[PDB]
Amino acid sequence: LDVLNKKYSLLDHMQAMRRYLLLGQGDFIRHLMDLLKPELVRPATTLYQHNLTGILETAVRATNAQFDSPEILRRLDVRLLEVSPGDTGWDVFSLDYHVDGPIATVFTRECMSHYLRVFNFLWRAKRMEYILTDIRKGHMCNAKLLRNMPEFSGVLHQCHILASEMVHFIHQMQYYITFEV
Amino acid sequence: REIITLQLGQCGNQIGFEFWKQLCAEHGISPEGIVEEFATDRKDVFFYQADDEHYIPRAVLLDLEPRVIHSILNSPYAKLYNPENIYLGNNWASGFSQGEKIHEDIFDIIDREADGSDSLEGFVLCHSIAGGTGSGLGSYLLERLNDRYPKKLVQTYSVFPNQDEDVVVQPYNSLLTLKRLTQNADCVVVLDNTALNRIATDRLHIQNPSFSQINQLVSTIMSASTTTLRYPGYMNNDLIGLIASLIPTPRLHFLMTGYTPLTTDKTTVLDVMRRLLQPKNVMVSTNHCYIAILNIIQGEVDPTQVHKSLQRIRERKLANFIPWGPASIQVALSRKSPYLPSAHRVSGLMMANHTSISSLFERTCRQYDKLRKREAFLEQFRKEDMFKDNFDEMDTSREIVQQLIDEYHAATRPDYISWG
Amino acid sequence: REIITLQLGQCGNQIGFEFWKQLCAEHGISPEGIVEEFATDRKDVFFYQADDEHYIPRAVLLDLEPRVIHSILNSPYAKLYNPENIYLGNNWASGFSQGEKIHEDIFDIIDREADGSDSLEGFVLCHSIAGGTGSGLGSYLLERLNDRYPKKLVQTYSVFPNQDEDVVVQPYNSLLTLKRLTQNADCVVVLDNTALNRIATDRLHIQNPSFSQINQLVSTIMSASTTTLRYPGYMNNDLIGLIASLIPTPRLHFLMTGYTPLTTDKTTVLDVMRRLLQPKNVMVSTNHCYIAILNIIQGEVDPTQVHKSLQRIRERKLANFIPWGPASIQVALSRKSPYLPSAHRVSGLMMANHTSISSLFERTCRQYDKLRKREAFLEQFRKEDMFKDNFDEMDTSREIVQQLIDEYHAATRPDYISWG
Amino acid sequence: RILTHFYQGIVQQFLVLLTTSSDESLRFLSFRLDFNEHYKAREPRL
Amino acid sequence: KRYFLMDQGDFFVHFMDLAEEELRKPVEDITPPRLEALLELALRMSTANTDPFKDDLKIDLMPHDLITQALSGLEAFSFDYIVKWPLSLIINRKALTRYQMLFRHM
Repeated sequence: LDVLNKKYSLLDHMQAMRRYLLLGQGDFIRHLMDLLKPELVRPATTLYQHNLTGILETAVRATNAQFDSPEILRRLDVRLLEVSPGDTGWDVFSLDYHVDGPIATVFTRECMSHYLRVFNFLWRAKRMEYILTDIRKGHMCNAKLLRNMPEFSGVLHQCHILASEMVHFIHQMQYYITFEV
Repeated sequence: REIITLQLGQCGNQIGFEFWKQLCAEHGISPEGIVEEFATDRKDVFFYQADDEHYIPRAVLLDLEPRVIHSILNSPYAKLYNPENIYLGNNWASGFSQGEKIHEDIFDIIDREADGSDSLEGFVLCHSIAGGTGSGLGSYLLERLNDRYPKKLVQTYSVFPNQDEDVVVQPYNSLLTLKRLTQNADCVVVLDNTALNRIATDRLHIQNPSFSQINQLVSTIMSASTTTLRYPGYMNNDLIGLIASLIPTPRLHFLMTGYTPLTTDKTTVLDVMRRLLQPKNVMVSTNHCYIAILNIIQGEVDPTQVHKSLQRIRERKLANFIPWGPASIQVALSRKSPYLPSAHRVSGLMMANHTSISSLFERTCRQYDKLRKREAFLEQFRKEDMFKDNFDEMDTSREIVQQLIDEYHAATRPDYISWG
Repeated sequence: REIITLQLGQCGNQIGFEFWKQLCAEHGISPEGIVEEFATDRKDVFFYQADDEHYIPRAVLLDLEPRVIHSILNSPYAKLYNPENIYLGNNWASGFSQGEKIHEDIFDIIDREADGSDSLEGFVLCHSIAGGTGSGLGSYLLERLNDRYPKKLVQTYSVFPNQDEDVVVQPYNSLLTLKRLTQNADCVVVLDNTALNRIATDRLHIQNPSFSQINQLVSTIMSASTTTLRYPGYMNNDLIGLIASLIPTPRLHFLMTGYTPLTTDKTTVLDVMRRLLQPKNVMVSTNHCYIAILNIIQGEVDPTQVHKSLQRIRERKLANFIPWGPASIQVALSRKSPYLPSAHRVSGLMMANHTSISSLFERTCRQYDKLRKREAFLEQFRKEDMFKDNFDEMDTSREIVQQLIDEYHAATRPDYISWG
Repeated sequence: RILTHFYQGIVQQFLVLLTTSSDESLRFLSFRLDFNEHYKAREPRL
Repeated sequence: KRYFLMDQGDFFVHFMDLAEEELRKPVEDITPPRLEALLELALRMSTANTDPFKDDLKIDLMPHDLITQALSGLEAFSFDYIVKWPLSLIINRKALTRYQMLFRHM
């Protein structure tokens, strides 16, 4: 546990695990999905792996993991899963964080398969948090663009309160994952 | 994502100057912008990675009768931010009309910095309500920003005009500016000048330099509120997420300021939670009930402490509830910043939507109603007459603020299927 | 639980100042409030854990013709307590009327500190009977406190107005204040000025600075009485438990003061018990019989010593008994305080309900009756005339104090199924 | 309004399915989401 | 000794005043987490907070102490002390059971 610590780094890869695979970085995870939104809301029929792999580099450079060592950014990798009819974009796509070398005796193959089984659920929740903020965004936009008549007030106000019912539920759930799980 | 901060008026440029100096001392940069060796962070929220290895903030420098802005000019923090966009009072009508005639090139200045950053999250306005210099021009620019860009967020850090004060047109100016604030903003952060004045005369024994010390307070609050954006967490790394929970509807978007140390010049989460919930650790001073509270803590936090603290906060019931729904105080955890002074190692702040600010609004409305009934305190300002010879904008603003007070009182009710 | 201490008048602010200085020296705090390294205790009885790491006491600062209160202002103990609530004589009627016209905001001051603490046990009034400054305003505030809050306790530390005295309206003032004390208080702690004057001129040879030394005595007694609340024991960690045993009925609520060393400038419990039971180690100087005595001791007490001492006290019969029941001297043990001077290592104090104070009451009643029969000593005070042109309040107070004397003498009887 | 009532009647069941659970760990979520008991002291909301 | 035999009476003066209503309800009515949370509140108000051993204040509900040689939360309520491995040779289970009744009596 000295020589393996000074020629590779099991600590840095285990910390990068939480950030890239378990969404722990946060700054990067917002920008990466702001670029990859149209390809993900499409099925896996017009998606091929190389296109989506190329997208990652721009967002990594754009957010603050550009001061990281280049190795833990190279070890981050995209995959695109099995394509068979019944495709969508949030049941077929994955991020990954591979382990190559003598540092892969910390993780079994099944352990990384479970670390992906957690990832798809986390990715679902993270997506829903942007669908609801698009709803909230549109509420704010549409009570200061169309408000010239008092004819809109009932439908407008009622949808706004219906949003705030979801907002405190989902926002606090995303905090629970965050500070407990 | 990225925030472009706008500062205008002498008071607004003062608070922007102290905030930029605070973030300069906080992050690893010189007053020129020279990189340090100690800097999970981000330096792209208020800062552009600018093109002489200085992280130059995207700041719009606006001057109107500059006195303190000249002192901002000959300063070591003028090497931190100056994209060279400085372009040229005591009334709302004068500042509004002066902003009206030159909206084009200052909108080009806004367009230049909007093209400057790759992404955008919101526009934070350093503003003073009825400050004379900030007033009028700030309301007009608020109309220009919300009309020109409907896809972004508008934030306005605002003071409440009560400084134990002579200006008698101040209720009219604050009323018109508040009409603009209710109608042309997505969220407003409001503070009381008298509350911060009381806290400052409490913690020290200062009477004369109250302005500069209040500037220290608002700059510390503004750094504390955007610490969760500047340092990567899990939520509120965008503005709209923090804005979302406190604001239930487009009319109630005014947020109280709390911060549990009033001191920076041992501790646990449990004690600072119960210390936060009193209305005299609030820096803004019938049934009055919060709509929603959100607290953000930064320090050496044991994760079990927030859990049992929130247990104690529930069964004690030391926070004011919301009738029509659940919307409660939310625990958020943030990173302790590098190169901050090591007092109150566990330190939290809160932002909350309370109906108690309706009382302050109707007090200022009562002052306006008094001076408006007497009809001796318009002073016949020539810009006020030429801007509106009929003065129907005062009536429209009075109607809007009355609807605002009614919606506040309706949100107080257990039914908010009854509106105003 | 928590005690909020009220001080008013020059004499009351004097004794509150010395008491706060005594508790500052006693507990581990600086005159600023800076925490010490030596501090089973409690610092939440008179002290709020206040918000600049100073344990600031909850004290209401009231001034009326301030002379010594100005000296309290420029003092190092003004950094210990000042929640900034100071708000502005020689007569009961003047102080009563002045307190009457401004009861609202001083009640708001009371409301502020009532909202300040989480729990409340009682209101301790630093008061001087017929002190001029304390008089009238103290009686009116006593009416305000007992009417506004019927769920809490009211305590009044009081002196008996005999200082070898010129004021001839003093029996009228003391009579009206005593009417308020009997009717608007749950418990009253009374001391004699002449008794403490005799003890002070005994132990030293001081003649001129008698006031300040009496202040030392009452502050030591007030610390000694609340040591069992400030330090966690088993009983009388609330006020009402100590108040309960001595007071058998709502009319006899006046308590004698004892404390067995008159010295602080080897010993056992047995000797200090027999030394306590004489009426010349009492600091308040036919059949006269105590209703109930309670003694509290603090020191290096062997637990067998209190046992055989109480044996000796029984078979000697050196205490005055109660006819109608058992209610006797009770042994209480308390902790020796940190940073108290090491003289009289075993030290006890007593609080007792005695019928002998009826003699002092009827003496002052006889003085009032003399000046009232002569009708030359009202002096025609204008506030006394305007407050009551018929002066029937003097007759009502005389009736109430006569009923009090009759109930005292009835409690003296073996039958107290005969009332007054 | 039907959308609102459907959502509220789902959350009512969701909250009571986090207090009949195994392990304290998942019970903790149910308090953060429903603090006020404006929902759940009985089977319909309050 | 500090809690059962009440060397702190400040750990109790908050707690009785704070929980007099929520104890007086029947023992079946009262839920176990609510007691423990309110106990932590009064633990922080007391200076038993500055005692490092305050982490063994738990919940145990007990039937009666007027059976052989209650029905509400008060007098049913007890603490449970937990000890370490070499403290089985002094502190015993039978001793814990006998301590509980003593506290409930007081």
